[PDB]
Amino acid sequence: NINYYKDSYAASATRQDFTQDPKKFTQPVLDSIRELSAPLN
Amino acid sequence: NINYYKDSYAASATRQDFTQDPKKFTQPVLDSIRELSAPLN
Amino acid sequence: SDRVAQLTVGNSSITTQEAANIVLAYGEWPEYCPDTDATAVDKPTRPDVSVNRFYTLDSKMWQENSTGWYWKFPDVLNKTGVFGQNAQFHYLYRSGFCLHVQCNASKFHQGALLVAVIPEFVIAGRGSNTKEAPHPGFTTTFPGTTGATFYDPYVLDSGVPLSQALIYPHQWINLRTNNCATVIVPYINAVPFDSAINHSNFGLIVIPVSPLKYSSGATTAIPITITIAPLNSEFGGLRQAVS
Amino acid sequence: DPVEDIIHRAISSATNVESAANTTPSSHRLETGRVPALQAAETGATSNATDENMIETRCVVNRNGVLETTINHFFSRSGLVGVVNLTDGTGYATWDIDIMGFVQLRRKCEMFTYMRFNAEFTFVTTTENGGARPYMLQYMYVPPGAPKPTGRDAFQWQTATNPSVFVKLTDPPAQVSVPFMSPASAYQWFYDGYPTFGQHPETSNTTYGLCPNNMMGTFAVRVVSREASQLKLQTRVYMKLKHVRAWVPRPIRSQPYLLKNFPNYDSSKITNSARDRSSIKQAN
Amino acid sequence: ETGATSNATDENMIETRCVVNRNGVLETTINHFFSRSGLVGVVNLTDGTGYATWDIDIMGFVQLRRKCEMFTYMRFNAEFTFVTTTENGGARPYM
Amino acid sequence: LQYMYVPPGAPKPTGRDAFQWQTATNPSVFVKLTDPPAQVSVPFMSPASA
Amino acid sequence: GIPAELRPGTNQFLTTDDGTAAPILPGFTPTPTIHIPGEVHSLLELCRVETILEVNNTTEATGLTRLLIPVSSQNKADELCAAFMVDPGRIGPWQSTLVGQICRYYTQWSGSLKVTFMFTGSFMATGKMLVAYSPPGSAQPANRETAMLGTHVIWDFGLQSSVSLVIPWISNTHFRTAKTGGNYDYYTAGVVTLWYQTNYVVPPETPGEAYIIAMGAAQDNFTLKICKDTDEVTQQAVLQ
Amino acid sequence: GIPAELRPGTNQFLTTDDGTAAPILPGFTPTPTIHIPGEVHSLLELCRVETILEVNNTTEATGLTRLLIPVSSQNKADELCAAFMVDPGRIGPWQSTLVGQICRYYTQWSGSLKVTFMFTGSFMATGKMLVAYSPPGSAQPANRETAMLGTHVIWDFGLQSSVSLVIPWISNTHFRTAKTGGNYDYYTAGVVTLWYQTNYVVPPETPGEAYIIAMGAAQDNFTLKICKDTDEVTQQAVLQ
Amino acid sequence: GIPAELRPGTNQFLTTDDGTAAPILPGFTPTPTIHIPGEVHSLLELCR
Amino acid sequence: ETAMLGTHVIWDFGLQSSVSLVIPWISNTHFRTAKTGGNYDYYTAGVV
Ligand SMILES: CCCCCCCCCCCCC/C=C/[C@H](O)[C@H](N)CO
Ligand SMILES: CCCCCCCCCCCCC/C=C/[C@H](O)[C@H](N)CO
Repeated sequence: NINYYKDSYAASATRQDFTQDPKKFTQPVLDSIRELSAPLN
Repeated sequence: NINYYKDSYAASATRQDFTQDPKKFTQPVLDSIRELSAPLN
Repeated sequence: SDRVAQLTVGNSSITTQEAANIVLAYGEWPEYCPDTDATAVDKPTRPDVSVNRFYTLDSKMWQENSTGWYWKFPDVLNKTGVFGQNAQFHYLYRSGFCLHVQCNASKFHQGALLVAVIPEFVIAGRGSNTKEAPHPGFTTTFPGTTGATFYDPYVLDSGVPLSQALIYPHQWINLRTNNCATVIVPYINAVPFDSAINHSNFGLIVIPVSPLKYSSGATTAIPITITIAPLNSEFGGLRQAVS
Repeated sequence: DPVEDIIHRAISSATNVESAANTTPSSHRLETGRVPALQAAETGATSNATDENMIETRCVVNRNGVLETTINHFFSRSGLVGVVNLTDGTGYATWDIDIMGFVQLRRKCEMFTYMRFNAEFTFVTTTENGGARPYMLQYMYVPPGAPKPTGRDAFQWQTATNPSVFVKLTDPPAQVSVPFMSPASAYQWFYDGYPTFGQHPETSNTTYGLCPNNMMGTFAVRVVSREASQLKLQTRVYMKLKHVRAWVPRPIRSQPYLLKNFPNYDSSKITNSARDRSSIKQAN
Repeated sequence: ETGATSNATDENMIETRCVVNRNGVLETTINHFFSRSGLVGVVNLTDGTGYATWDIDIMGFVQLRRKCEMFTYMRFNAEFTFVTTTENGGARPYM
Repeated sequence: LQYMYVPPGAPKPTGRDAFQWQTATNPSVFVKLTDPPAQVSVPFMSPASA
Repeated sequence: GIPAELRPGTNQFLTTDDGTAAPILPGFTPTPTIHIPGEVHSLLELCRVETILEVNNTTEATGLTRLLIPVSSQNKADELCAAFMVDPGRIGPWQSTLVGQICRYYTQWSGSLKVTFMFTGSFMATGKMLVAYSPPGSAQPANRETAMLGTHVIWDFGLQSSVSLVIPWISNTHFRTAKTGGNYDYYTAGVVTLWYQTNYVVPPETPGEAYIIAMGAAQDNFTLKICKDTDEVTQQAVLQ
Repeated sequence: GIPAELRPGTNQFLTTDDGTAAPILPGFTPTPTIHIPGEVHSLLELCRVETILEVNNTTEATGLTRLLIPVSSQNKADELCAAFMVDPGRIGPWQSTLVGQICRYYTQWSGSLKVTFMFTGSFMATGKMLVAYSPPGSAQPANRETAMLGTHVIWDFGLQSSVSLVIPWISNTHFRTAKTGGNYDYYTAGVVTLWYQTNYVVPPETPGEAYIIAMGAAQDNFTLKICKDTDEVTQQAVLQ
Repeated sequence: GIPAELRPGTNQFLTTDDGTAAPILPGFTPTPTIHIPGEVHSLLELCR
Repeated sequence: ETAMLGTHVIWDFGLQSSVSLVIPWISNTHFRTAKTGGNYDYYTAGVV
């Protein structure tokens, strides 16, 4: 968490991201489907 | 007690252990024996 | 109140009237795998009566010039009983054990056995080659119910001396003091579940340190029987049979 | 109301011990029934007779250190684990990372069955006449499954994903830290088993004792240049065990060593543990 | 056919146990995946025109190109390193 | 260069490339001739009290 | 000045190291960010998306025929349809997926998997299929009475044209090294043999040769440990 | 920058040194720990466990006979049975123990010791033994009236088949250098001669040659100071 | 890292200098002190 | 090795000169007709 320059891009790697959001790639549909039901009815 | 990296394995040797538990190697028996008695009676 | 004991596990029970004590291996009891240490995602089977009982192996006659013996666990029980059928249908395996070595002799006999339990007991080959090289056969590494006699008991057939082998869990069968040794062993492995066919965890070893001596006229046939029993055994990964 | 029988601890105790134990003063015992000298070794336990109950002792406040004997201070001393020979003029050299080849650090590690540690490598590279020539080297780490380099200037040295270290011969030696990289929960040095299923042979089964949870990869080295320079090298790799935990102690080796992966010995020449003397009834 | 992936979890196919999972999902992020420096260009200088140029294009070496072709748009900072040697190994005191 | 410290009882090296130079337990210092000179600290190592 | 003394590791260049470096342009303010749809944050968003396996990777197909599994009406019962190993990171059908190509950048995968079968026959054709996963300890099952003992899902053809077998995580170790084939068969995971449950029954004037497109992804507890280089790439020049 | 000036000890590599080093894999999270029984925390858990001495280390035994001490019925009184030095770290019977092999990795041991004798005769054989420790200042005692002056424990054979002589810590210095034999006999510690107290008395039809297995460990105030390499090892190759 | 610049007096060995040095034996605890009569504290006890 | 699979009690000779094997009640029916030997081996109970 240290930097010796005033330029913010000369620093090391920043804090960890820890998030992911897979619902935009796995299930990108309008009618949200459940698990325990038939997807086509 | 210092570290220059975010990775915990890049540090030096940790704090001292100071403990030992010899009763699991020396006397690993169920019926706990005393000193001032005969062990077989 | 200390020389008399009874051990009831399952539908079987062992009495003794000239025992010494009971040894827990490394101060711990065999238990089931907790949820914070499990890595499989299926539900295990736990029969708990049909597989936790005293199985009696065959008897080994102890003579003047015996150099000693070793079994592999759970190798000896992969073909006996319902433990032998649950360890073939299932890929994964976890258990403890409870061992008992009976050897009686009269008041005019003398000698001593060393009954120890060695985790991860690897058999060595016996050649002076630096690479080809000799390696032990499959019936020598995984002997089964008939065990295997040592060639060099002074180095435990692994280049490691017997004089320091009291660091393992052990008892003695001194024929003037007792007649039986009991060792209770938990599950000792680097993984929570492991296969019961490829990997035998530990090995029971009975080596006569001081030899059997008797005056003339006494009973010449002194056998050594071994009765073992799984404790808290559970299996996983159902499939077809592989022996 | 339903079926009833569906409804249906340890021994040791660790204490933080700083210095060695003291000694309390004693007196003389003249009474029957209470005996601390008689033991029974058949129970699998060691003797618990303290020296206050054998003789008459004094009061000693003991101030000796029990610090250097722990398993962290015993293994955090770096020793040689491998020597990589590079003769330039195929141009490179590899080394399968296996520390069971040198005997100073192997016998210390064979006291225990399971060990869980971090490491700290150091690469001391010299020439064959002593060293110190200003050429630049590259040390790759090839994990299991990654393509090993097949040439002096092959494309596996681009090194876009796996680690690498650039250092000259005339710099101080390179030094990194390496985590616990095993898929199991401990490195086991003795694996009584076979890696695969099948019919295992009787004559020569070279797979008995092979533990694949310990094979950690390949260490490759070249000289970063285009034209082949002509100079013979040796690296020396020093591993320091740190943050170390150990389980299940076992006896120490007493026979002379033979192969890396297998605990072989010769049975025709078994060396005795204690060197001989004249008779049993004299001490010198 | 709905363009979505299957959402069948393993608790609804078989009978499972309770597993408190403690594995790390840290090294798989896109920062820890791309912060590993690899070769992007080799500049050859033979002195005796006396200099050499290199159009900065990292699409010429294939170890780092294929990692970068997983995505269409990328926004990053860089950190270059220039390892200069001679043709016989290096280390001659010239500036 | 390599400078080992051999305590009383430890095996002294018997060759230029012998196995006692593996140095897995006792201290050692690697330093070139062209570096600054090596320098360590050594405690009170006597079995008596002075 | 401050009396310092240098340590080993001086003047080296570790590629994966995390340190600062001197900037070339002081006072630089870049071009401002806009909103671009579809930002990834980790690679486990990409290993959960179903992509097509090449189950029919024989020496006869040679093209886009390689992606699909043929079914037809059988004369005998009990028969087999297809089979493949379960090893992301092994040569075979998994090599043409996002799971099987990201698990080659990483060593030591862990977690469950899932295989989705889609049926691309006609509407009037009916049938049932048995899809069986068998854990390691033996060779590929020789008949249906052996493969029925492992984990299996019986699938009926109908209006819902897709089933999904969820291959569980059954292992002794926490991680499997993702390199296998020789002495590394300690880390293998099993087979997904497809068996005919009943038959492929079809009315007249309807084609009697239908296909199955097989897909593959990873579950919610899938991880990957050690980053390495992939073996799918060669180069012998500089790409002039 | 910060004006620094370098000191001696720059650019060296001390093997036992305690410093940080740059990691090769950032973001690494290892395989989680499980519970494995029997964890050690220091080596003084291992030096308290009784292991067998080789008291009969003559040139005649050659095998597992080396571990045991013979007794029999003597014609004369006052006789001697066995003898050995008390020196963990000396050639002799202590070399085949965990105490005598861990005290070779360390210099300068300190503290008490204990020797446990187990009798492996028949039940009907009786007898008594004298076990005597004598501090240094002289040679091995020549008769029982001389060895009775030192520390001794009289042992009666019976149902409790084991006695334990606790060798005390009698020294001038706090530590004994654990290397002895030449001019280092300033650090020797004494002998544990075994004497017949009365006899080995035996009824008819019972064997008249019994054995004793002798064991050895360390007490609760045992320490070890300076870590060194052991001398029990040789090597002349690389173990190809 | 921290941008440093070196000064004269770099890499020298002054004999009377007062600086730290890396220890050879970690975790070392020496032999305990006892009372020995006649301890000096300075050399002006000897010049009197 | 076959008789060890059933209910068994291991008996050590000693000062207590008597053991007792308790044959349990293992049956399908609540009662066994106490006449057996022919087709009435449906009601047999076992060997000791
Ligand atoms: C540029 C850095 C290259 C050097 C990096 C080496 C990392 C690999 C080290 C893995 C940990 C030690 C290897 C395993 C220890 C023992 O040799 C094995 N268990 C052998 O049984
Ligand atoms: C003395 C310092 C000289 C080196 C400074 C180099 C600065 C220029 C780097 C710009 C950022 C990377 C260049 C662009 C990346 C890809 O190659 C292009 N997008 C090619 O498509």
